[PDB]
Amino acid sequence: MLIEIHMIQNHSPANLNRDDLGAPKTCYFGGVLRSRISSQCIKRSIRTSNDFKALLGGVRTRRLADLIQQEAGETECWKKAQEILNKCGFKNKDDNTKMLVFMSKDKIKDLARIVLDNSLGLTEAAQQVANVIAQATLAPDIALCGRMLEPNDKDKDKKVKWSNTTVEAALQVAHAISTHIARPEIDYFVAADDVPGEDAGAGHIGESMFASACFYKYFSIDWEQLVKNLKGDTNLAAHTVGAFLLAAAKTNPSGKQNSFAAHNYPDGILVEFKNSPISYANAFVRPVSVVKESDLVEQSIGQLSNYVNDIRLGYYDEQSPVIGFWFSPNNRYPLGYKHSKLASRNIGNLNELVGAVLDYIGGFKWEEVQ
Amino acid sequence: MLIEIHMIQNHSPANLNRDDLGAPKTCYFGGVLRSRISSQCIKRSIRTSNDFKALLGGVRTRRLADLIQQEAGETECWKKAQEILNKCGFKNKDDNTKMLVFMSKDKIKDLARIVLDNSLGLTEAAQQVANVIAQATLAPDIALCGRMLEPNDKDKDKKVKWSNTTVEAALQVAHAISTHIARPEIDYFVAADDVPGEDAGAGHIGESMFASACFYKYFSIDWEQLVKNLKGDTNLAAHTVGAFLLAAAKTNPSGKQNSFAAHNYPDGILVEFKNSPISYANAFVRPVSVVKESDLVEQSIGQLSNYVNDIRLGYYDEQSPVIGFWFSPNNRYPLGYKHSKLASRNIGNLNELVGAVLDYIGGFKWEEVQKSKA
Amino acid sequence: MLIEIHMIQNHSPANLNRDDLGAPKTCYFGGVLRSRISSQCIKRSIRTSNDFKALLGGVRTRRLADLIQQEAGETECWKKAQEILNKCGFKNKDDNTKMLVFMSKDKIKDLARIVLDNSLGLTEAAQQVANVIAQATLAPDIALCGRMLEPNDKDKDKKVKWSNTTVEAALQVAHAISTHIARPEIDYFVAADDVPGEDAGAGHIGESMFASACFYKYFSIDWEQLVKNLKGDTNLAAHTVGAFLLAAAKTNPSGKQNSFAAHNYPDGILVEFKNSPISYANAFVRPVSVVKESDLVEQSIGQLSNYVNDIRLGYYDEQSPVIGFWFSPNNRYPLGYKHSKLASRNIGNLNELVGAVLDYIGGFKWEEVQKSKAYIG
Amino acid sequence: NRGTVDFIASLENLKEGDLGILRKLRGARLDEKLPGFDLFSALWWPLRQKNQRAPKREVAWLIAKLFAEFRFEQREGATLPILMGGICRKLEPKKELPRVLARFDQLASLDIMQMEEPLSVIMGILRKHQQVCLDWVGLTDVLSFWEQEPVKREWSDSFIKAYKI
Repeated sequence: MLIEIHMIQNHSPANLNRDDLGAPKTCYFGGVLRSRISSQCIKRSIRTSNDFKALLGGVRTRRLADLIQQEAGETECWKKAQEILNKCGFKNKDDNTKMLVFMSKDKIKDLARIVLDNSLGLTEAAQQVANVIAQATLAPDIALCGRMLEPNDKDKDKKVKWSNTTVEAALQVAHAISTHIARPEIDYFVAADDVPGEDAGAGHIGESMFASACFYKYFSIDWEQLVKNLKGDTNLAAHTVGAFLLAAAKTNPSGKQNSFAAHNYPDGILVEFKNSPISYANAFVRPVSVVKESDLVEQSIGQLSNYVNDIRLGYYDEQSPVIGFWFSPNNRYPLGYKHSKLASRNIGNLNELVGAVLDYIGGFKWEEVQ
Repeated sequence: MLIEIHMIQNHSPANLNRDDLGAPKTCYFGGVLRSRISSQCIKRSIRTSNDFKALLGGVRTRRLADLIQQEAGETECWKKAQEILNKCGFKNKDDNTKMLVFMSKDKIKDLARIVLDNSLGLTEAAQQVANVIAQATLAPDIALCGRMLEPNDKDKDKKVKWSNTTVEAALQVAHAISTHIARPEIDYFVAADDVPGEDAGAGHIGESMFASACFYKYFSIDWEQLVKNLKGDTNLAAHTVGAFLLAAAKTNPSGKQNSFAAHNYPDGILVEFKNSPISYANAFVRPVSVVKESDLVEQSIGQLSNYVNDIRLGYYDEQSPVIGFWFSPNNRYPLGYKHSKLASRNIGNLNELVGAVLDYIGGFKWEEVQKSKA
Repeated sequence: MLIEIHMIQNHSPANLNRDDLGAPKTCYFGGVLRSRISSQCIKRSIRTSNDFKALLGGVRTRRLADLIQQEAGETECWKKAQEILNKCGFKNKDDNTKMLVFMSKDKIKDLARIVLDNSLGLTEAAQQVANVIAQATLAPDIALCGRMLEPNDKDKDKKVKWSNTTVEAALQVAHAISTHIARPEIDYFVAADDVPGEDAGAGHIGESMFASACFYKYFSIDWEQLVKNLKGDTNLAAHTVGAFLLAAAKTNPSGKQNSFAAHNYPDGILVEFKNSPISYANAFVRPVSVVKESDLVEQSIGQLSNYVNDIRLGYYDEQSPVIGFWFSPNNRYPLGYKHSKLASRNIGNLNELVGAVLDYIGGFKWEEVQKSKAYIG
Repeated sequence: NRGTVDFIASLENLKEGDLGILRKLRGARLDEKLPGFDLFSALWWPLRQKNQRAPKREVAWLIAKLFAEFRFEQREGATLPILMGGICRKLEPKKELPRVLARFDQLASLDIMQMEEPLSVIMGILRKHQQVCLDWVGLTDVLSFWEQEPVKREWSDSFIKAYKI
């Protein structure tokens, strides 16, 4: 069984996700230009959020020896351990190691034992370190996301021993795209001097960019293969699903928030349970033009309801039932589609829907799983 | 008799097929640049789907000796298996072993017996292995997708002593091409170090590419050739066609979906029954230009309807093999608001379309042929 | 009288005709690179096709001994028949069987009656076999593609005399060249192991060259020579012309058609009746370059129509009239609407085109000549 | 030369996005697509305005496209005739060798515009035989001065010297 989350959000002028030059990220969908927030940005915003701080047990550290000497003390062991890291397949690249490692937060302490194994160093230390790196995955975020960790070549040619470090997936996130044609802007900024007497008359204006849009996000959690990655811990998996729902509902990317401050909350969440993943992003192939009578969010929810109903009465099977909820704050935005109610249970509160999903999952509650 | 399936499928921004550089696969068609998905990717996605699990009767493998070891339960023959594989003379250069074997898994068990008879001669064991591999063509996937087996003549002892391994494929799949001019884009990503190092400001800005398009996909199935490939087993052929039509409309390539999750569904499927293969890819020789009124998918389906009508009224014959069903989810996209009905049954459900397809094939029911597994 | 058939045909990404290296066949026309499809490929595809099955009355094989062994096959006729045909003159140069014979397959069983006697001998049997092979040419496909049979004078026994085994071909087929600059493309396939293994440099980065192009194809048929080659069977000649047009319209070469599926019908067919052959390939000397206001096929048709108008005003004499029909499916591509009226029977059906062509040819009917079929085995 | 060396170094400084931009444009001119023109201009124009003997626009465009599709590391002493001679002296001399020899000899009758595709064929043959190095600078100079006789004489002489080892 697959758990699917579809969100619709509206943002004040924000510039949430930025290019390498400084422009907001855009894309093309349906032949028109749309504002886009990348999947990795959304995943990292959820990963280091506040509600997900309880289950955070992994680091994407690029300087693992600094973390090694950051806990066990004895910073001189950097020049005892870093070269050891250069032997496990990290190539001794431009940084401490340009191969980012994804690893559970506890096993660094185990690597501290490798620090004090001066009698069993060289090849034994490298092989033991490789064993810890390969067998450090039991974390609610590394199980949620993936981990490739293909070591760089030109390593030791004697005893480079590696297990299957690849952990497949449990969560797929699509690039959030707007439901309308994007209109990027330039904020012409200038740097005003404090003391009179600049004596500089020229073009000192600057160019900083931003845009505002209504985004459609799409998550998908596989209920199996997440418990499998968590080694049968059904309660930890239930807590992961609940806290992921919380964080994805109440976290936004921290990109230029000190100057735009667009902490907006979603006005609709649709949670489904089905055996095959479907993405309703094809609803907004036609751009959502705004009429005078309605607003952007209501029209977006209307088109989403249209497409959801057409999918429901279309690719419909008898062995596989579909049950869906529908969240909106105080039922402000119902799943608008004439007199047809689509979801089986309209919900007007967030924690109530989290409890409803959790107790559908097989009898889990938001009290004892934390 | 030929069953032809024409699809129109709009995809969200993703990278479903890449080359060795990492760019999405493209092509030129009509003088402009289009996005493209290879037919090998579509065939593999259909063959390894979840609506095709009961009919997955064949394996394409390079480590076949390991599979024979796993099904044999004895280690020693596995070593001799490679020797027999060496005595099979598949390939011993370039890509090391190479020479993929495509054969049914049940006869894998038979293979084990030929390596469990150590009393037989090694040359005779290799000859029987080659023989039982040559007969290993009882699988719905091998029947549809054909078979290649041309080993190397540089490793043989008793001359060739082979058999006929060529199987004429009953399924033709075209490369999917976008209906409009492609707009390839680059996504600039920087990996973030969660530990504060206060460095790496210009930390190797990467360059990952992606695109979005409305593809047109084309499949053709030969009924008589499939029946001849399945030893005249019509129960398995109807089930294979139905499960193929189900799996082709609900499976997408798995390339880069954990970061570009684009699990979209087809917007319009046309299934025709005729004796000669036709391809409607010439509808989109002039690329679809988006107007402010309609969208991409509606214009694509309108152009497809226009070209299908032109072909039907242009190459009319006395056989009248125009029996075709048009599918759209709850009749969301009708086959053009310009002509009359050109499809015999405007179907709005998927399993009803599959049932109608089987009823035209032989009058069988969808719940009647599902009991024949592989 | 000559029947000229010109076709403009656009194709999907495909690899219909290759060479020894796998790249699609190309050529240089007008100074620039164009995609090419050989004449032998088109002729072979037409010969072995569904719409030409009722007239396929000839075989071009290197194993006539095995064919006659399958035909008669009593006890041992294969070895003796092979020896007889080897002493006939079919030289085994460099141990190759060689000397592809192209006789009509309806006479093959008659050859059995020459190889089913144990008292005939060797040289007399070889002479009789050569005599029955030489004067066996009544076939619609042989009358079109022609045949040359000149055995080398080393294995000949100097007692069997070879009569005339040369038939003038009544069909001229030009190579199909694209109407624009060729743009070859490379596909990088990688085979996948179904059973999971070690994903550490799986390799097998391949190279599959392919291209998509708008081709101009040109066929020509001589009516007098075809009738003479058939030995006065105007009914069978009319059936041959009609079924040749029907097959050449809806068929494609079978090269890599399981990986690609370029089963694309031609977007325009011109049929002209002249007294001298004329190729319109000089229309696309300047390559056709696409714009944003039109497509490739419409521009190709427009350029072809401009050149047809130029060769219809110039090089025109009333002493030899020219009559032509233009066919596009449901009139979707008119013949270059800047002067119009280039053809006279702009229509939108293939079978109506075949019928009108037959009525102009002899006042025949398509439903009448279908019972004049050749050896239908 | 120095404009050629700087041009090759700039071409190898590119990343996957710009290499894909150039790879999408094989078989096309320079005045057709704006992104390709912008990338090539921003890579080539400062070198032309600095060095007087920089490669011409057509030659530099051809080398850019060939590097895009057939990325080979720059090494000295790995010229095209030498590698073609090394490959050619491994096949039978009756059928395959005359075919490869004719493919190599077609280049002498072609100008610089109609030479992307035969060179692509030759480099595909090189890539099929596990080659990972090429001399881009020497090929660029040879293509820059091509219609002369001594350059073709040296080309064929290098081919003979590699073939008759």
